[PDB]
Amino acid sequence: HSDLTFCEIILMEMESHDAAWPFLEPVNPRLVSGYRRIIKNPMDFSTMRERLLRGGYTSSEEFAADALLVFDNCQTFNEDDSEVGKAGHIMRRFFESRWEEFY
Ligand SMILES: Cc1cc2c(cc1S(=O)(=O)NCc1ccc(F)cc1)n(C)c(=O)n2C
Repeated sequence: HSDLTFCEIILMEMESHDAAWPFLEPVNPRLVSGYRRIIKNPMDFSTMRERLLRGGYTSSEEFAADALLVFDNCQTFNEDDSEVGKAGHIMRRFFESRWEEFY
């Protein structure tokens, strides 16, 4: 039980982070040219939240795979010095940081 509890804590702290604005909702491919073609498996914090409330995470590690997917997609699509990229680096470092001081 404590596994998914810590997932709730981490996901809530990510949802409310100052750098979280790019990842709160699915990327709108109609508005981001090329995103559909470049990113095979989109992921975002609201999709993770919907899946977590609905109970659809078996382990803490599937959760961590979805978070890492958020940041891998970010680095794949955005230059490291773009605004979304800078936000994504702050969020990724925050996630690995929080994740490790649990497990
Ligand atoms: C919020 C956001 C998150 C992103 C993103 C772009 C944006 S956004 O700020 O540009 N929103 C789309 C948009 C809005 C108005 C426009 F006129 C044009 C585009 N990318 C390229 C990503 O990988 N993530 C996660």
